[PDB]
Amino acid sequence: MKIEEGKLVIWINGDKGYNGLAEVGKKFEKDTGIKVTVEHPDKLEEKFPQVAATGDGPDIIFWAHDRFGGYAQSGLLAEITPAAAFQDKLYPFTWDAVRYNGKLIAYPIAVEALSLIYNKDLLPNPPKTWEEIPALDKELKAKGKSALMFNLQEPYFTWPLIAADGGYAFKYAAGKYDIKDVGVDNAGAKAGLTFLVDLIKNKHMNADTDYSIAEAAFNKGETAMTINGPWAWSNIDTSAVNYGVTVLPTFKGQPSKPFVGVLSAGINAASPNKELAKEFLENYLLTDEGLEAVNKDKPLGAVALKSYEEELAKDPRIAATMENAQKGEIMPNIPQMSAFWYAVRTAVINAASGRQTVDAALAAAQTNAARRKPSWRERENNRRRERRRRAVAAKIYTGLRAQGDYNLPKHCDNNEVLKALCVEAGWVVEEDGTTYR
Amino acid sequence: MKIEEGKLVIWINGDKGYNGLAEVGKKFEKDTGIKVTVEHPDKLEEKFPQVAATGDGPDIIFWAHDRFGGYAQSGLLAEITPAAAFQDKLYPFTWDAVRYNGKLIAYPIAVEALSLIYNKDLLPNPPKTWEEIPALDKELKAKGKSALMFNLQEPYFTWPLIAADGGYAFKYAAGKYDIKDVGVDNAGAKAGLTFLVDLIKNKHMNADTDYSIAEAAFNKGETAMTINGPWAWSNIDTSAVNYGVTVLPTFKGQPSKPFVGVLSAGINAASPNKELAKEFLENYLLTDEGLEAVNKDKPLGAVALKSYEEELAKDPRIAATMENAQKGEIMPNIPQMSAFWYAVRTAVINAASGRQTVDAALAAAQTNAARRKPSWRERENNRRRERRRRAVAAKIYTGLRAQGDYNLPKHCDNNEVLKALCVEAGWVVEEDGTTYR
DNA sequence: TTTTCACGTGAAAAA
DNA sequence: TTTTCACGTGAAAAA
Ligand SMILES: OC[C@H]1O[C@H](O[C@H]2[C@H](O)[C@@H](O)[C@@H](O)O[C@@H]2CO)[C@H](O)[C@@H](O)[C@@H]1O
Ligand SMILES: OC[C@H]1O[C@H](O[C@H]2[C@H](O)[C@@H](O)[C@@H](O)O[C@@H]2CO)[C@H](O)[C@@H](O)[C@@H]1O
Repeated sequence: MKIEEGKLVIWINGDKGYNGLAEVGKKFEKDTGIKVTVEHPDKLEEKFPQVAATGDGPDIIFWAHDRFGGYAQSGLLAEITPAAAFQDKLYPFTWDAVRYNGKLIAYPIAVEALSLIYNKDLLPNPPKTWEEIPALDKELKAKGKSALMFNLQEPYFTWPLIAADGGYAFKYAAGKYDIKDVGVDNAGAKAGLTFLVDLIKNKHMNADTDYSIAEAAFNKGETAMTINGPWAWSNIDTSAVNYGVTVLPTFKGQPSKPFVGVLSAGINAASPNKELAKEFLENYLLTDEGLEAVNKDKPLGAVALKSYEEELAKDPRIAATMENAQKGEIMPNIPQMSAFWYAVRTAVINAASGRQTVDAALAAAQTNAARRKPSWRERENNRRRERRRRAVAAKIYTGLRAQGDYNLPKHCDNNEVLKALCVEAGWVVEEDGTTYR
Repeated sequence: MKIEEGKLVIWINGDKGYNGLAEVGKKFEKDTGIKVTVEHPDKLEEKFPQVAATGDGPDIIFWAHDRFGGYAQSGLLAEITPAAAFQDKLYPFTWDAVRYNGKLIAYPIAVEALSLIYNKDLLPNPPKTWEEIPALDKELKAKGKSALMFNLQEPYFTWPLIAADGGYAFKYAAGKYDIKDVGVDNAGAKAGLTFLVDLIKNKHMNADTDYSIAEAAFNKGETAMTINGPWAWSNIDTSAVNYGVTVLPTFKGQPSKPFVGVLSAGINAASPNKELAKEFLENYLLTDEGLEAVNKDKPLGAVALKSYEEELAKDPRIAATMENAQKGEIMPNIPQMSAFWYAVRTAVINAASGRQTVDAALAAAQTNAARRKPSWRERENNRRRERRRRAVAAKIYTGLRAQGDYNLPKHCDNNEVLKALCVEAGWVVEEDGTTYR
C-alpha cells in the first residue's frame, strides 16, 4: 500500500485494541472528514522496514519502542515535534523511551510489562518462586490440570527468567549501550534457560507451546498460571476464569526481570499526512476519552498520559504490572535490538526442542546478537569483486577456446580447456585434476 | 512436535470451529480417558508436509481435500479403511474427494463453496452481474460506503470470477486430470482477471485488501457485499448487520464458478494413535452431536454426514452455498494443486498491484502451475556435479602453485595462477583477462 | 578490515 | 533430458 493525501492508515499489532482504536478513528473522521483505517497485519514490525524504505506502508505504525531506533536509523520515521505543553502531559520516562540520537521519533502510548496471571479457583496462593513450579505441576497433573503455560515461541516471554540471575542484552555504561557487550551467554542466562529446558525435560511444559495455545489453556481453566501482558486481560474477563495478576516468581532468590516496552506510534516519513497524523495522535488518541476507547477494547497497561494513568493506576492489575516493570528494565531502542531478539528467539526455541544444548544455543546467540550487519556498500563491494573475478576468468577461457586450437570436443566445460592449456605448457593432469610436470 | 501414545493432537485452520471441535475432544476424553488438544497454527497446510516427512506433526490434520493428494504422494497419510457401514453414512461424492490412487486418504467432513454475502439494509436487491458493481459502488461511495470487499490475497476468492468465462486449473479428459494442460492463461481467465484489475484501477477495490480487512468492513457495515464461505456467518451473526447469502454474480452472462472444497481429516502416517484417531473421527466427530458442536461454533457448510445434512440443508444459507457449489467444480486433489495455487496467487497479487500486466502475470502463472518440481535425486545430482567440478579445478591449481615456480605474489587468487600458466604456454593475458597469442 | 573459494540452485543451451 | 556457468553471500584466512 501507499499513503494518500487526505486519509489515514494505521498499523497495530493484532493483540492490541484495534477495534477501540478504530472508534477513535471514526471520531477523527466525524470531526475533520478524514477517513482512518486501522489494520493489524501479521509481522507488521518486519513488514514496515521493508515497505517504508521506498515510501510504502502506513501513515502511522504502532509497536513497542524497542523497534523504533532501527526505523529511525534507516530514515523511516518523521521527527516528532510536540509543543512543550503537550510533552508535559506524558511521563518524562516514556518520552525517553522514544528518544533516539537526541530526537523524538514516536509518540509514547502506554507502558507494558509481563506479569504472572493465575487462576484463583485452582490456585488460591500463587507460587512465589520458579523453583516450586515442578512440584506444583505434579500435584495439579493428578487433577488433570497443569501448573503453567506461556508462549515459548517469542523470547519476550522467557526473557524475565533468563535475566533474573544475571542475563542481559547489551551492557549499559557511561550513558550508552555497548553493542559489543552482550550478556546472553553468562552464568545467569544459562541458569535461567536451563531451568526452562528442565521444565520441558521433566514434562511440566511443552516446547511447542505458543501464544494461542497458552491463552486457550488458561482461559479454558486447563492450566493454573500463564505469563502475559495487560492486553490479555479482556479475553480472560469474558472467560469463566476468576484470575489474579501478580508479581512474577523469583528465580534463585532474585526477581524475574521483564523487558519493559512502551507501545509507541511513529509517523511514516513518507506520509503526506504528517500534520493530520499529529492531530490524530495528540488531540484524539492521547486524550482521556481516546485512550479509554482503546483501553476498553484491550487494556493498554500503564498509559503515558498522566491524567488517565491517574485513573488506571487505581486498578490492582495495573499496580501489579508496574511492580513487575520496576523490577525489569526499559528496553533499549537501538538498531541492534532486532538482531538481539532474533538471536535469543533462535536460542530459546532450539534449546526447548533439544536441537541444541543450552550452552550451544546461548553461545551462538551471543555471537549472533553482537554481529554487525554488513552495510549495503559492503555487500555491493563483495558482489562486484566476484562478478569481476568471474569475468576475468571467462575472458581468458573465451580466448583460449577461440585461438587455442586445442582439439576439444564440440561441447566441454572450462576445466577441459584448462587441462588442454596445462598439457600445452608441459603439464599432465589426471582425471581428478591431480597435476604435475 | 511429536505424536505420542495415548494423546490426540489435531490441527485445524483458524477460520473453522476449533472451539466446538475441542468440545468434541473433551467428550472423547471423558468417555475414553484420551486427552485431545485442538490447535490452529498458521500456515498449517505448509507446515504439515515439512514436519510429517520426519515423523513430527499432529495426529490429525484438517484441511480442504485439495491438499491431501500431495501429502499422500509423499507418504504422509495413513490409509483410511472405514467399514462399509460407516462409508454408507457419508455422501458418495464426498468420499470421491478424498480418494487418491484408489485409496481413501482422509475422512470428508463438509462441503465448502463461496457465496455472495450482502448487507440487506444497505443493498436490499444485490446485483446479479459483476458488470454492474462499478456503478453500484459509485452510488454507494456518495453515502460513504463501498460496494464490495473480499480477500484479494488468496486466489481461492478470486478464482470464481477467473473461471467464469472459461479459466480452468487442470483440464479433465478421459477420466484424468492433465497436469500439463493448465487453463490459467486463456481468454476466459484473462477476461476475468482484467475485470478485477479494472475494479482496482477505477478505485472500486483496494489491491491490499485481505481476509481480515474485508471481514471487518462488511461486519461493521462499511461495505455492502463480501465473498466468503460458511465459516464466516458466525461473526456476521454477532454483528449488527442484516445479511443475505445468495448466488455469486455472473460475468459475461456466465455463472461464477467457485472451486468447491471438502474439509477433510487426515491421519498422520507417523501417528501411534491411528486407532484412537479413527474412533474419534468416526464415532465422535462424524455424528449428529459432534458436527453440531463444531457447526454451532463456525458453520461447516454442507456436511458429508447424511443424517445431519438433512437438518442443515434446510438453512437457506446452505441452499445458496450448494447452488454456488453446483455451478462450480470440486477441486482436484492431485499433488500439483499446491503449485497451481501458488502460481495463481502470484498472478493475482502482481496484476492487482500493477507490477505486471494481466497478460504477463497469467503467462508466468501458466508455466509456473505446470512446472515439474525436480526430484531430490535430480537436485543431488546437480549439487554433486558442481562439487566435483570445483574439486577438479582446485586440484589443478594446487598443483600449479606447488610445482609451477611461477613468479607469484605472496597472496594471489587462482586467476593469477591461470595467467602465469597462460604466459608459460605462450599467451598474453591483459588485465581484464583478454587473452591471445 | 579485505580477500579467497565454496556453495547449490537458476537461466540458458543443446539435444 | 543433461550440461554449463552465473550468481551473491558464508566460512576461513591474513592482516
Ligand atoms: O519476542 C520478541 C519481541 O518482544 C517484544 O514484543 C512484544 C511486544 O512488545 C508486546 O507488545 C506484545 O505484543 O508481545 C510481543 C511479543 O510477542 C518486542 O517489542 C519485539 O520487538 C520483539 O520482537
Ligand atoms: O487461496 C488458495 C487456497 O484455497 C483453498 O483454501 C481455502 C480453504 O479451502 C477454505 O477452507 C478457507 O479456509 O479458505 C481458504 C483460502 O484462504 C485451498 O483449499 C487451499 O489449498 C489453497 O491454498
